[PDB]
Amino acid sequence: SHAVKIYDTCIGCTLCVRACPTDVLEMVPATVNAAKQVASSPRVEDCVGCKRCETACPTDFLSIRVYLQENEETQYSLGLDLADWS
Amino acid sequence: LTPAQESIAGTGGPFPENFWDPAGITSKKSKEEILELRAIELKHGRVAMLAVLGWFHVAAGFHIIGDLATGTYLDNNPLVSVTQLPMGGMWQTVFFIMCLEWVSTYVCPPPKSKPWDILGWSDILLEDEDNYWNQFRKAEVQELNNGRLAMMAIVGLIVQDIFFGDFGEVKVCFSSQTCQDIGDYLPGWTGPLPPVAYDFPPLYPAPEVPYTGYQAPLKLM
Amino acid sequence: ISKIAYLQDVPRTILEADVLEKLLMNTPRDQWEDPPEDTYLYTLKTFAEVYGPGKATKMGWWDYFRLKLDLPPGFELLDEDEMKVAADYDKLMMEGKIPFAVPGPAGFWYTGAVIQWKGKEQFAGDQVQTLTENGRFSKQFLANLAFYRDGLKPWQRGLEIGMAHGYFLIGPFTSLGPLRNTPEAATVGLLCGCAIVGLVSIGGLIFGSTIKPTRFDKEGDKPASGFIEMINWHAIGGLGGAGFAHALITVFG
Amino acid sequence: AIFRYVNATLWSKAGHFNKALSKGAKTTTWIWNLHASAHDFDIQQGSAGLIARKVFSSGLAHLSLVFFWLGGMHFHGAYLSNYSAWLKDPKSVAPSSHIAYSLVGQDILNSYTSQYFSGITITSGFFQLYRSEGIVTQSQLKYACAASLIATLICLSGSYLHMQLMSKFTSFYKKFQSLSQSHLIIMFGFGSVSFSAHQIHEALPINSLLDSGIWDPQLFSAILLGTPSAITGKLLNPSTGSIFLSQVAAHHLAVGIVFITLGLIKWCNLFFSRNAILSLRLAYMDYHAQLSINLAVWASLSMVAAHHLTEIPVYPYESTDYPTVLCLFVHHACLSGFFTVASGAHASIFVIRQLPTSEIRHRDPIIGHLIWVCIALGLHSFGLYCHNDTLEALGRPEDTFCDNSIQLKPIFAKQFLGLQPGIEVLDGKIVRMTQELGTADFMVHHIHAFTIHVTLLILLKGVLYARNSRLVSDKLELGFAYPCDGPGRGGTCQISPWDHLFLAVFWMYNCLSVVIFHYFWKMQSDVWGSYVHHSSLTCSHYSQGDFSVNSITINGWLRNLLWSEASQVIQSYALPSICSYGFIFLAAHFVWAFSLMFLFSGRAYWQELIESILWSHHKLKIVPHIQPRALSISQGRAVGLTHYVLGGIGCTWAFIISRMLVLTT
Ligand code: CLA
Ligand SMILES: CC1=C(C#C/C(C)=C/C=C/C(C)=C/C=C/C=C(C)/C=C/C=C(C)/C=C/[C@@]23O[C@]2(C)C[C@@H](O)CC3(C)C)C(C)(C)C[C@H](O)C1
Ligand SMILES: CC1=C(/C=C/C(C)=C/C=C/C(C)=C/C=C/C=C(C)/C=C/C=C(C)/C=C/C2=C(C)CCCC2(C)C)C(C)(C)CCC1
Ligand SMILES: CC1=C(C/C=C(\C)CCC[C@H](C)CCC[C@H](C)CCCC(C)C)C(=O)c2ccccc2C1=O
Repeated sequence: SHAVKIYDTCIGCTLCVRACPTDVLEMVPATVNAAKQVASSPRVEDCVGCKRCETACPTDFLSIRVYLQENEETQYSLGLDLADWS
Repeated sequence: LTPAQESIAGTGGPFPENFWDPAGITSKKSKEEILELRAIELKHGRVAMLAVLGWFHVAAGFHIIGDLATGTYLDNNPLVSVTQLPMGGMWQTVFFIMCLEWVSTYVCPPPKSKPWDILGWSDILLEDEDNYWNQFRKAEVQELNNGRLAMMAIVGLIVQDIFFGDFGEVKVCFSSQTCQDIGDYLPGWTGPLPPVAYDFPPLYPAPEVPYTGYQAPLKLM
Repeated sequence: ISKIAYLQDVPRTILEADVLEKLLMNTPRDQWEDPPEDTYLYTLKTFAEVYGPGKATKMGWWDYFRLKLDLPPGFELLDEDEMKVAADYDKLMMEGKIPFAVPGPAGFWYTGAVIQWKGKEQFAGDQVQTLTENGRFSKQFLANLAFYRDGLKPWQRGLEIGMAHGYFLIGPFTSLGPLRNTPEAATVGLLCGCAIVGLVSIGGLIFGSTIKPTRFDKEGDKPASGFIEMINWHAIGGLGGAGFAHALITVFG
Repeated sequence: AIFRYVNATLWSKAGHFNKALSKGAKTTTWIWNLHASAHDFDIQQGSAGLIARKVFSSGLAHLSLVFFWLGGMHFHGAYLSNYSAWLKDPKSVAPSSHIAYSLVGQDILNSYTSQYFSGITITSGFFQLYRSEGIVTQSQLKYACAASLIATLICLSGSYLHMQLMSKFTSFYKKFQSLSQSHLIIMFGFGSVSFSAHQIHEALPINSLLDSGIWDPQLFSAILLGTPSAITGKLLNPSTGSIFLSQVAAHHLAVGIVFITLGLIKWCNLFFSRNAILSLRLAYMDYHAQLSINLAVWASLSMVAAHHLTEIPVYPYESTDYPTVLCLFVHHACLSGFFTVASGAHASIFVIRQLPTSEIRHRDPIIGHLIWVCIALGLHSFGLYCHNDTLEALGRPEDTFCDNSIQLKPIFAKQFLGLQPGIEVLDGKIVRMTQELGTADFMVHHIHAFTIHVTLLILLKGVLYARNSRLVSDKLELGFAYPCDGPGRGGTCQISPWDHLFLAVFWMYNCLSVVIFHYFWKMQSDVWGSYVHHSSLTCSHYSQGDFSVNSITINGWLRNLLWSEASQVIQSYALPSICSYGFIFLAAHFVWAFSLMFLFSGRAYWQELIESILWSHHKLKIVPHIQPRALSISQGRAVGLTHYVLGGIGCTWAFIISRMLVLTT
């Protein structure tokens, strides 16, 4: 699976969460920024690696980073449809 | 009609709704017998349609398997071509049709309710669908009428060939037959214009002595 | 309808009564109140609110010309039968039934049949019905193949399949091989066919050793034992069929 | 109707049409997007009425452009051409309405065409077209040019006017029944009848006089006079080597009558199977659906034109004008391919913007079987060539697929003309000769089928999987032209219908290049050439009939066609006639190679290089406020594709034209 990390530069605009195609991310309460919320990545097992969160991130450099891990590819991260590894 | 006869009603006669039976063969038959009669009729009709197709195809020439097998051009008359064909090909054809019949009658037998349903359409087909796009009765009646016409046609072709040596020669005029002339292409034609025996006279008389700036009407000649 | 102001007593010049009826029938009922901007009904509403009895009774020649240009004629709108046919088509497709058609030359013909496109599992794309695979004839044929036939031991399945495979495999090498013109063409083709049978049987043994299918296995038996038995007997049957074909060729020229 | 709203104020805004370009010129990507979306009237600010306005007015403006081009052609023929010398003696003088300057020694390009004329030999067949039309005077050509210019002005005025005449209520463009009926009865039926009238009344007397040898002004200013009862096409004009123009006029009269009859039966509703097409009628009332259908129709008609313009001779002396016939075939084949890929593109756009037809719901079997047929066709067809190569190299010709060895006879390729035995000749050239089909023709035709099927596979996959797929389920949300969906799910590069076209264009170009090479080599080897003396002639062909012996191997194609026949273009530098063709050969090679840059590289390398370069500009205080950017991914693909196709087409163009020009002169 890929690694989706969030950094404190986050401003809690929720655009990453809204752009998530498989609902990997969710906003959580925080005090670091004025919006009082920061995106989290609890369901990183479903991350496919499309980097749409990264596309939608406003900050100067991304407060959300998706690191691709081709060696640890799973069926959920590969979006397998015709074949099942479960 | 009768309860047994109704099993096929709507798929016969000139109009589909008729029941042509001057002999009254099906008057006393049971539903199973009527279904078997329809199966025989449809098998004969389909075989006759294919037979007419192949008969015309071989009568136009176009008999390549035979040509290559015999190393020579086989006679266009299909009945002569049968005898010209090698016994090898003849027995191969008989064996292939025998295998088809065996598979269709023992390995994949049609249902007892629809003995003519060779391809098993009555497992995904919905004949009793009240949609407009449900002209399966039209398709069935077209099949039956074409098959009956083909049965009569093939029997007539064979009888005429046996009697007067006439096999209903086809004048396809493109590949096996090299038609050199317009008369060959269209009977009775000898020129660009149609062969009408009427000389179209002028609707109005012309001036015997012309004048400057006349521009007399052109002639198609 | 009477409740619509602009549809009341529309002058014949602006739009004929029959064409107006056809346009209303074609248009959805809910759109009569306030049709979308790009519709004939919207144009008719806009111009009937301005022209007609109790309003401007004259128009410039060019304005009237443009109005007649951009209003619909009778033959442009669908007929009752056409609308019924389209509605039936859409209803069939949404219900999961397909008015059967086969592609032809740069098109497709309608065979006049309605089939059940959706299978038992509605959301399963594997189960969509087709005559090729889901017809009675196809079901019976596939079920009666040696791989599937009921009451067959794995050795029987493999033997029959191999007989067929070797018997047809010897021929290509015999007829089109490098030594096809030599007196040993048939024997060399038999050797090549036996080699092909052996290679495919080795591949099948690899398949049964790696994936280990267990559909042919007896109860309380090692996994893939039935499959391996079937593959070994396929090798045997391929040898036998290749030999039989070679013998027939040799004996009957 | 209100023309007070057309002002030049918007001319300087440069992006008003697209709302996404409101933040003008923050980067060079803005410039590129402006150009890319200039003519995408659907996504531009406005309404559906405005979209229709723009579509129709742009069509009229392009009509005016084409009329201007035709008028320029007529003017060049009238004033800058040797049409007089060609008309009096077509064989000796090559057509040339093209003259070059003497700027830098560029006068070398002009070549000897006549005693008093030097220029560039044209290959468009315009001289033959004029001769068929009966244009034999500079005054006639001048008035044709004047008519073309007047038509250009009229079309320009029509576009400008219709930009405002059509309002939001305008609906005449949605009257498909009226449109089709008018086009079928007037544009086609009446048009064909009127052109038959023109031929009968003007071209037939002039052409008959020209064939006889009469050049008298009074005569230049009795149908079927010379045509025998022989079927049309079975007897060519002995003095011109083309179908009788009276037969052509009768053809046009018959075609016009048939079109009028079809229109009238449609008017009377005689056609009955409306329901079979009602689904398409409801679905495909869209700009892009109609554009795709029309593009495919015109592509197929262009291919048929390419074949018929050569196989069936109808223009005077075009049969013996070998460069003309070759160039016409190649040009129309290329247009066929381009318009077919265009039809695929706009089918994909229609699927994206509108609801698709129900054949998309079993798309997996369709594309799966197309994939299988493509694989099997390619394997067999190309592996026959590879087998021939390997066996011939090993030294076993008896094992190869050829007429002498194992032979694949095209049994189905049967005659239909029923021509008489022999060939037709005209002044030391073979105007018409039967093409004899064998193993080489079988193999090349199956190669053609393979390439056509693979191009169709790419286009159909793009069309059917445009809305969604197993990989990505929101491709509809992504749109039509996007680079990818991300590196995820393994990588979603080029999943868009735009990229499917970007690949189908490569495959169409490959198919058309093979078709061009086949036509060129087959015609040179087995059809074209001269003859040496009931009389029997030994025919000396330009390629010496080597197609049937050498075309069976890829090495034969490489040696006897490319290397052997590139002698003219490769050795064209000193020759005044074709030095330009040699230089264009070289430059097209350069451009094709340069395209690989964009086809292989990626955006990020160039963006980083641009930033490193911009460091120095910032250091020296050269700050471009339209910040430089690397070309987008889709733009890089488009640029690479354009340069690739242009370079390949230029190489083929120069090679074939140089060969033909040198051989015929
Ligand atoms: C294999 C032949 C065959 C068979 C089994 C059937 C069977 C049937 N037809 Mg018939 N039919 C046939 C051929 C056949 N048809 C042909 C060729 C035609 C065209 C004339 C028709 C036209 C026709 C119509 C219009 C209708 C039927 C209908 C029927 C059904 C009820 C009537 C009946 O009892 O028919 C039984 C038929 C027979 C037992 C055939 C007897 C043939 C006799 C013995 C004469 C054969 C001689 C022939 C001319 C060949 C001579 C060759 C020689 C000179 C060398 C029944 C299922 C009705 C139906 O489906 O209603 C719903 C109906 O309306 N058929
Ligand atoms: C229905 C009805 C009635 C009736 C009736 C009638 C008139 C019935 C008639 C039935 C009829 C006439 C049925 C023909 C079948 C023909 C077949 C199967 C042909 C096969 C043809 C074949 C297999 C052809 C083969 C080949 O040609 C091929 C393809 C190419 C050639 O190279 C080689 C050969 C020659 C080998 C009555 C009597 C009034 C009573 C009742 O009241 C109502
Ligand atoms: C679709 C189609 C088709 C197809 C076909 C096919 C596909 C076939 C197949 C065929 C085949 C594929 C066959 C085979 C056969 C086989 C055989 C017949 C075998 C036999 C064998 C044997 C007999 C053996 C024996 C043995 C053994 C086993 C071992 C020991 C030794 C011995 C020798 C004893 C056709 C063409 C018709 C056409 C139409 C369509
Ligand atoms: C080279 C390259 C670049 C860099 C190329 C750029 C920025 C193009 C430069 C544009 C110039 C400024 C346009 C002006 C036109 C030429 C300078 C004209 C030269 C004409 C000669 C005859 C002199 C990309 O950005 C790129 C992006 C994605 C895939 C591949 C590539 C790619 O291959």
